[PDB]
Amino acid sequence: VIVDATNQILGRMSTHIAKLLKSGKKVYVVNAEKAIISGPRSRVLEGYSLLFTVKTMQNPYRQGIRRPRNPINIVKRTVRGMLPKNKLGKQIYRNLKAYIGIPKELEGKSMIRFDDADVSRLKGKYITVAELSRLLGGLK
Amino acid sequence: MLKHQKYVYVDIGDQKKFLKVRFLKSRSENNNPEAYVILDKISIKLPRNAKVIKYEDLPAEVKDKLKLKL
Amino acid sequence: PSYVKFEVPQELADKVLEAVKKAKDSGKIKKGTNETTKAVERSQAKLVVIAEDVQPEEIVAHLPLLCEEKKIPYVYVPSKKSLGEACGLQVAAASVALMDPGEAKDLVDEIVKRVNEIKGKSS
Amino acid sequence: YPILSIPEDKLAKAVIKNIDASVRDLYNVCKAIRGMNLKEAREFLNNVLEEKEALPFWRYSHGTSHRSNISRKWKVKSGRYPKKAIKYVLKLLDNAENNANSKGLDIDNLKIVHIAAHKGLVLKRYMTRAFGRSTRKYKYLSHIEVILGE
Amino acid sequence: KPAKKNMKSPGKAIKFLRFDWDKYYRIGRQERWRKPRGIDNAIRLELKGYQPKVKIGYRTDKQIRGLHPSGLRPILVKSVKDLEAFAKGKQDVIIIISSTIGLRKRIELIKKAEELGLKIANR
RNA sequence: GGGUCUACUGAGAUCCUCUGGUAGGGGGGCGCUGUGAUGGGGUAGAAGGUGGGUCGUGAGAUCCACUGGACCCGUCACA
RNA sequence: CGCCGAAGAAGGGGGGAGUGGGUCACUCGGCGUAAGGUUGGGUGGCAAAAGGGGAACAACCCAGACCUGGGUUAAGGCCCCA
RNA sequence: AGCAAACUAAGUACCGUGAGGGAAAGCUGAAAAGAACCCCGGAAGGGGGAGUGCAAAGAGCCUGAAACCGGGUGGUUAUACAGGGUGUGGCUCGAAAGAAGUGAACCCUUCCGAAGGAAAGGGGCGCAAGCCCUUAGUACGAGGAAGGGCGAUCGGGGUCACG
Repeated sequence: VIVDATNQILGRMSTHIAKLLKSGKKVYVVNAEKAIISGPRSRVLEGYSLLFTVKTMQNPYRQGIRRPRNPINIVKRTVRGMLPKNKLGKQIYRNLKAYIGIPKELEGKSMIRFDDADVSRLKGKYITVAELSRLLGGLK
Repeated sequence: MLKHQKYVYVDIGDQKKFLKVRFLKSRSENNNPEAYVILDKISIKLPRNAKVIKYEDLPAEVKDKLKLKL
Repeated sequence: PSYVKFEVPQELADKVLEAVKKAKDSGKIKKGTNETTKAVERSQAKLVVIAEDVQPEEIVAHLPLLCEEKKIPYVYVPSKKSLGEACGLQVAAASVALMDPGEAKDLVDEIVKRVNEIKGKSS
Repeated sequence: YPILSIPEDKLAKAVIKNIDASVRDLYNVCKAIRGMNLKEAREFLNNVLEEKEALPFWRYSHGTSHRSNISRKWKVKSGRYPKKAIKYVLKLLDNAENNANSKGLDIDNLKIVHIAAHKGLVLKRYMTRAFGRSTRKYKYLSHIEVILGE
Repeated sequence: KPAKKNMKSPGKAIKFLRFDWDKYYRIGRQERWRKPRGIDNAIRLELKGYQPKVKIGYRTDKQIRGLHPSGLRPILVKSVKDLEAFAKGKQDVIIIISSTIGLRKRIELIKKAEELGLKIANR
């Protein structure tokens, strides 16, 4: 089960992920950097910048620690912080994977979109995900 | 209570089930049937201070009423 | 002894039990009247043991005639409790039939023939 | 006298009474050699007698710290030398084979199948702290039983 | 008869142990029930999910109230004489031979029942 | 709770209805130990303990295996 | 008018009590600017009132728990947590 | 507990310069028959083995609970909670004492049916979101009845997973 988030609203796209999570089926996301958040540049950064403690970064993505700044970090906290707090909530969180671009071995499989998350549903003044890490600290 | 040896347990196949009756130290014989009154109490485990008897030890006359329960 | 038709001596009825004991180990035996009766209708039975102490009796009383009409041997046995334990059961069993003696070939047969003379003089 | 599984005529039982050995430290002893053969066990203790290697603790670890003499028994890193304790254990197992020799067995092929650790008997004395007070200075005894067999 | 089990199995009874039996052993071995007469106490306030305070409403049906689990009526015996006063007959009651009667008295005592067709549990 | 039947004094049938809970009042029930009795009974196979079935809303009752090794309950009334 | 009443009864007598530090919400006062302050009138809980919502909650709203089960509903809510 | 006092001495040991205050502590079985004798240690009524005796829980001696600790049985742990009841399970114990072969557990099939309560289709209306009559109090249904087929475990105890 694979979903594309290109030109999708992260908060909106987040939702139907969760029901698929609560379903009990393993999922994936590709090209996640291609989602967007409504809002002008100042706020959307400011509405995220407030959480900073320190700056640096010294591993491959795999940690999942108290402050996200990689492109596929931000998706996780937005999908994690929207999951049951009971024990299965942790366990269901184990079945999710994040990606930038397209993993090679998943190209030849179907993908689906969430129409409710289409950019067209929004007036405008949005920013792509990948743009964030440029300001958020992601060298990528 | 078994230490009085006023009871005797029966060994059948030495498996995980045991049978018990009341023995009579009187009657002075090995072939005496009346010194043995058959009951119906199969027991899971052999009791600690129990006194054990082998099925073949019984007088042949009394094997009849017993082997059926085996 | 309502459904009972002819008397069998103890020295004979008891001799069935060890065969029944020799039946359960390496043969097929049905326990349960609704099962054992079906053996007659399925004609899968060969030997039948009946306890002459049930209460009430009509649950077993109809077997002797229905088994007879298919010409299958059967016998009366003293105690269901004795039979029930002979079925490896902690509780008595009323009706039990023989599906196959297995290793009990040589002793089931003479029991069948040596009970007929009692029934032969019993009409 | 707990396990009665293997036929008795192949078992050796010997017990000891009210001996000064802090059961707090004895706990290692029963888990030390449980199931190991006597031979290597005897010198294993001797090895610890002259500190070739220490002996593991498992939880009563306060006071005793890491050596660099411990990896046989895996996760253990707490080593202390219980000579006053272990001396009895050697002394105890000595009384064992006498029984084994009594009944015609094979000394080398024997098995430590049960070793018993138990509270001993209590002796009552009173210490004397300051300020005209009194406290508790009981001397803790011990009982250790062992079961040997082939 | 078929309406015997159809309330006990669904109406699963509750052990009804003392309030706060779990925490302190000084209650568990007591293994009984008491009415908490407190103020800050919980079950007296009926807070959810706390093995709710006993009340009269959890009775068993009067048609079987206190029936023997086999459906008959449980009445005990202590000696030979009590047997003759068996009520009505063997059809509605079961007997518990004394927990303390001696065997040298039991052997004759037990025989008195089945000859009268009674039902005996502690055989 | 209130409106029909049997019983040397509690037991049944039917109808209506009422249903949170401290201070407090009232109704009824089990247990402990002794006394009188008591169709009565129970005991070298009791008591008790351990664990576990079954009854009872519960209060508790009651039972099975073992351990024990010499005395112990049911009913009524009474203290 | 309406309701309770001889199934379950206006008045009279009698046995036994605890209760005399309340608080808060709303509403109309006084004192004081004020106060989860104090001090009054009326109502309501709570005290001694579980159950659902308000995030958790004595008092805010819904609503008075003989028990089990089924169903429909209230105050509230209906993207996910749920 | 019974007066403090049932015991090898009780107003005794003892605390106090003093008038004074003031303890604790029963049970070997009937008969010591107190384990002769053989091995370890030096010894220990200590070990082991044998023996007495109904029984040795045989000197620390009737019976022998918990708090405790140790060995084992059964589950079970290093991504993670206090606990309990609760649903689903997994694995385990199940001799009797509970059901049960005179039928448990499990499948079907037929029937009755509380309140309550549908949908597709049809037609109409409303921008829409839907409603209106019909399909229909029908299918459905909490509960209860019959039959069949299957054939022996269930109920129950312990732990753990997650809700």
